[PDB]
Amino acid sequence: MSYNYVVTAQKPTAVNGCVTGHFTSAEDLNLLIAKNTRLEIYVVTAEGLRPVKEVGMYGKIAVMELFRPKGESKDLLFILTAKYNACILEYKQSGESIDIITRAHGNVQDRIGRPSETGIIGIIDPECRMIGLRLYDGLFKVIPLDRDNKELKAFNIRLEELHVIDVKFLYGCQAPTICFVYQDPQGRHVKTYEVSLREKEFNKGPWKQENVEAEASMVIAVPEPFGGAIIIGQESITYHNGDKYLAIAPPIIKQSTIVCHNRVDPNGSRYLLGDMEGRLFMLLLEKETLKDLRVELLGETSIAECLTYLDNGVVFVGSRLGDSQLVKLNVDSNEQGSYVVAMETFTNLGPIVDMCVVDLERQGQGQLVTCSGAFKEGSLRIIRNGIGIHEHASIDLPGIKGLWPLRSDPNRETDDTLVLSFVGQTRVLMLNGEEVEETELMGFVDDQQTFFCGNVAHQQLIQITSASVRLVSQEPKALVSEWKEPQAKNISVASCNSSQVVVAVGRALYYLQIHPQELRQISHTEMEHEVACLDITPLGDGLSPLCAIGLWTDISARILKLPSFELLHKEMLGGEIIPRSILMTTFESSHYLLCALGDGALFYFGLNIETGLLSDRKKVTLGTQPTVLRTFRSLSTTNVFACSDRPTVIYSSNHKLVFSNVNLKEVNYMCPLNSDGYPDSLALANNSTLTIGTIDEIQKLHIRTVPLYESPRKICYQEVSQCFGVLSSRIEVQDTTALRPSASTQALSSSVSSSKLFSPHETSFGEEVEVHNLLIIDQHTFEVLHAHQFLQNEYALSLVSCKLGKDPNTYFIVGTAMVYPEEAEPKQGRIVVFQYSDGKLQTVAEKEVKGAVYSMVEFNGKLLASINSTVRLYEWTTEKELRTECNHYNNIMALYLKTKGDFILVGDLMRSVLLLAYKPMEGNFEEIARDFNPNWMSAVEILDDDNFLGAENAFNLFVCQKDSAATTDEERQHLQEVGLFHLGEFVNVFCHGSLVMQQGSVLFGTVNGMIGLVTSLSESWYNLLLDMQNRLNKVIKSVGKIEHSFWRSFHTERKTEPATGFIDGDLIESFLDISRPKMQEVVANLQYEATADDLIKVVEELTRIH
Amino acid sequence: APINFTSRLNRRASFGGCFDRHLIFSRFRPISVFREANEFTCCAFSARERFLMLGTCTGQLKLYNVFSGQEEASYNCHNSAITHLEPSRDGSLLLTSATWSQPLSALWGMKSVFDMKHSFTEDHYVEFSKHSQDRVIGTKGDIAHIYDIQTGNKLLTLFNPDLANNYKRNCATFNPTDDLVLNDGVLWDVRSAQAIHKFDKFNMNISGVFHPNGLEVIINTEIWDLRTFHLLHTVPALDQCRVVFNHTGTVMYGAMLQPFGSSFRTFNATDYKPIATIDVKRNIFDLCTDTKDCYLAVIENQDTVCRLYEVGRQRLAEELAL
Repeated sequence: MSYNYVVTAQKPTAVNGCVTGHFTSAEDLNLLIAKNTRLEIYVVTAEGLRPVKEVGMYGKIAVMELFRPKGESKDLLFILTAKYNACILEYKQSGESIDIITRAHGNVQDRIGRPSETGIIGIIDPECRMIGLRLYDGLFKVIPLDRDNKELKAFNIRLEELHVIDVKFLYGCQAPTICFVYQDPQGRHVKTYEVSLREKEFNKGPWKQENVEAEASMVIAVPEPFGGAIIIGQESITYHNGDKYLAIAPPIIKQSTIVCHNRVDPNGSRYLLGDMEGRLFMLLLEKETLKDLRVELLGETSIAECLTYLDNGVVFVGSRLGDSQLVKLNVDSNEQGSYVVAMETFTNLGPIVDMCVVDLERQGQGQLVTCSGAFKEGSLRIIRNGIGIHEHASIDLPGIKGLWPLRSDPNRETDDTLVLSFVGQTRVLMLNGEEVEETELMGFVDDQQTFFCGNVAHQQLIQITSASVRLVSQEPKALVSEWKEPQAKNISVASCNSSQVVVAVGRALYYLQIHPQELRQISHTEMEHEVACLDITPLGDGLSPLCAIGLWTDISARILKLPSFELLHKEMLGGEIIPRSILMTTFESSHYLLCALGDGALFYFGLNIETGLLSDRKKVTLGTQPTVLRTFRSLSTTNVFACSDRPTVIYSSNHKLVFSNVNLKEVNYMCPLNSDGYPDSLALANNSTLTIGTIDEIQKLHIRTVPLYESPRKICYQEVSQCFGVLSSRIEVQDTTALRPSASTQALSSSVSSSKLFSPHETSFGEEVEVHNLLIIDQHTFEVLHAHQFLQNEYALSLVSCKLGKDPNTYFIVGTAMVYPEEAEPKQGRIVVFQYSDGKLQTVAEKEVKGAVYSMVEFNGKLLASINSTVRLYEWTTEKELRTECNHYNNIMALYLKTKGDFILVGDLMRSVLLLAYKPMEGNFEEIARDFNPNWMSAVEILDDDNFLGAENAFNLFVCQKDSAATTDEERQHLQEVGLFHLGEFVNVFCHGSLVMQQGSVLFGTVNGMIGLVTSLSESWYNLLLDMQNRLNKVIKSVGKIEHSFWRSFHTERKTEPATGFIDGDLIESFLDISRPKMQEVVANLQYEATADDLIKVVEELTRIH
Repeated sequence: APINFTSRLNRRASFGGCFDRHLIFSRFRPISVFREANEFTCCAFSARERFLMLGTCTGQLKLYNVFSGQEEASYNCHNSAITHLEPSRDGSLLLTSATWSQPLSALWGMKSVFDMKHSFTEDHYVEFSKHSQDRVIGTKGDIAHIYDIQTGNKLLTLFNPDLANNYKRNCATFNPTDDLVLNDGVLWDVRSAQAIHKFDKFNMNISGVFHPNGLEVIINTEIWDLRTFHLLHTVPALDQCRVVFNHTGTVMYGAMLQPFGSSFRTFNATDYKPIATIDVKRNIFDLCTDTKDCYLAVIENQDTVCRLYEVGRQRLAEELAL
């Protein structure tokens, strides 16, 4: 009885692993980047990175290695996913066809055992003999790589050492030898083993095991001629090759831990090293052999998850905690001392820790403000969906039927005159600065409806009406030539170029050239049907040899050559509703053709200007009203504006057309405009008003970054003060001593807490301590207005903006906790009440509590907070203080709280969710129902009064339902889990709303930056889409040959069941991009009886809610 | 891996489980008490865990709703006092074992058709196979008996006096793979029906239990590797303890013997590290856990009663901060 729909709003941004190699061919260099479920393939060049192919898998990438086995034409890819699907991939490319082909695959999950908590480790030996996997504790899984192992059958080896830190295969050994770091109670150690495929066992390692640093974390295998192994710890770096030993402890390392490494030279001569706090290092192995270890600092980058040296001093910085970088390394230090300068920068929303939904620009349409980033990469991210315009002038002019800009002054380059066509007549307007006032003009008639006007060659103007074609002088402003149909018939369709003119009279087309004082009639034709639309836009410089036309009866787009009118290419179109707009433009040096229909449908083709060839027919839908297409240029780039009930801009991103929305109600006509009072603006008219304004950037999503330089935690919006409330945390070193100027130390007004409620803790100076702050930020400029610092060892955990009880004052409310490192669970807390006055920040009230306030929320004028294992309810006094009223005790740790009207949904640490109620008669709570399953909750939201949603650390989603019709009192309180679905992200926040203007809508943000949508469906829709989803998996072949059934199967360490209740929206929306006959293969006799067109009607309406 | 929960939790949203399990499984909260209508020996949860299954000193079997606390049924099973209970994960079968009234153990069809399926006359203790509950193992002194369920007939006996340790509390049991048996400290290849190894006897009265990873054997205080046979670890606190794991395989419950003492304790099954040592301050007779890690059932007397515990919650004394 639960029906839901899950779709991706923003694909994940964070980088999880990246490898470089010769994958597409042995000649060019590739860079591969592994985001959560997507891998991005690139070609490294001098200019930068050139993307070639971008593929989604049914699984998250856990291991990604490139290798060329013997006698193979180019490198092969190996991938293991989280659910233990292995695969080996090859790259085939014939022409424009790019497909990823799978050599071998298979699942290597063991039937019994618990996955290692340290994580999955994947390595390959140099010999290309086997693949080494650490999946479970105490075992070592091996996958032979002989060409006959086309199913990837594995075997295990008992590994007595249990807690393994890192493993590598060594170079230069007479038999495949490993080298790893394990942790005994007697500190941690390093040991070597050989591997035998015949005996399937281990044999003695080449040298004795040895002791290493107690915080040794990384193992690096040095290639020949050197050989041996480098082991990196938190204090020192060592070298290990049998007899040889070198060790250095440079003092620079002690500040921050080393995380990632990389080889520069294939000799192992030079290695890169990155640390937590952004620093970048260089490791050197001095020859004459393997003389020395020496370390030099190179600069500061983004917090590195992976580093890949590409070529010629260019390094890619894979970042999981902030924006990824492409970096150039220079040998001469810059002015300030560094060797590092940033080339480009790549957006990373992850990790999202909180977010809210605020209507900033257009009320009624949502935007997200997310708490993103990490320690030094902390930032606010403002996310808009679609393009808006910014008004500058509004005039009541109902009935406009056309718009044309016009520069009347032949000397100045700016437009100064706007021509408006009405029903059967025409008017003129000049633009003196911002005044818009009526104007007349010699040569132009005002009693006929205008089809076109504008500047033409030879310093002239042209007006094309229903009666004639009028050519006008520039400098004397007089009619110089006029054309009429020979029998004085009316003009039906018009189209004009800077030097060429083509009109239509019913079926007859006329071609005219514009010469000084002359309208030169060149040719003539009679067409098979009535004329509907025309376009002669020159795609080069401008004398177009081509004329595009669409007709009435035989509905069809035709290309004609000028002046021949000789047919070149005809494309039939279905239906009996005529086209009403056609256009030829140029997107990014590729020539396309656009043709809109009367129902709001749009066909678009490709165009060979030399031959007039239309290729790769495609079809989209834009609303319901007939579409009016027109060209405009912005930032020296050409784009197309589509006027309909869904106004849309058409542009090209990476040589594919993209359709971004326009955040308007409806646009009937449009023209560009550049005047001395309205620069680079646009002129827009609905059927009631005439507006002029400027346009945003041309992108589907615009993302504004606000660097805070410290870690944000929560956020909420106080409307009545035009502000944002942000909690943060920066790390200082105990002298407390900060590390770098961040937002909390650069506020306009700063403050500290003067509380004294907490009159035994020793700090080892140099240790790191978090310092928390309340940050308040402007809604428009986003500059830190005030930063309130909290006490020492006090963390800010919960934040609410609301008004309580009867006080019309609106407040900021914070819940904190006293966090001392040697304590296991905080015993002291605090709930503070603030108001942000006109400029200042006033402390109102406090309330001491014996625990951490992990969550709180406004509950019907009352404050509803959670302390460590208690759910409490406060009232707000007439004396402006807090008075507790209720409690709830049955839970381990109350971490997550949400409220409908008078219902309370509570998320616990290990028991999934509780449903509570408030009884006004007793002034207490009543536990209504619970879910018993041990789900490690991470987020929660209330969908409706009977369905509830949350996500746990098992990367999953589930929905619980209240069976209100209760046979018995026991069956009543079972929150029956009726939805189950494996997602693949770690959700940290749910909030209601949508990013689309004009049932249900829930947005969530994850660790990888992924933003998703969850909406509800009905029983008819569910049973249908579920049929498509099985039928698509019959057709869509997944990379790695992985079943979609297995991927989305709900999987925890305790349960593993198929998915029910949800539908994978990313899969349903891929139905549009698939080929045409495969659609007919999907729709084959599916009742629910609609086929192959009624579904395109559905999916396109589904792609519309995000 | 910080110590303080609040710091550790913040690292989860940004970027371990041992410190979390250490917190939860040192906290046990009694909530309800299960008495009998007319003033027990064994305890177990049903398959779907909605009822609690109790054995008495008169041979009876009681069934309580965990939600309400009332008796749903009552059955007579033996003429001796009940010693052990084990339902099938199918929810279709149950195993019983009494003290001295032959037949000592028996297999039962559950409530739908509730009836006696087969008899196990010679065997004190009984236990299902681990992976595929198609076979049943029983203990007669130092002798192991493997039986089929549908036929009820015997498949093979396992004994070798040259290798016996003669433990007091011997209980033969299958590995998670159903291809090994441990009796009296002796590994048996089920298929080949021969002996594999004979572990040295370091105790008087404990036989041993397998670890779910299929890699280890838990004799009283010695962890033996299942193929190397080397001594891998020594856990002192397990001395004389009957060891039960949770359903997920992360935690051990140990129960001090000499039928049991006043305290049980919980361990971290990965590294065998102690978590806590809970003292209920009463004599303990049996215990069992649900598969949901929600409830803990304990039998104990002041007149024997079964008190039910909730996991992860604190006792009032520690909650009052004295």
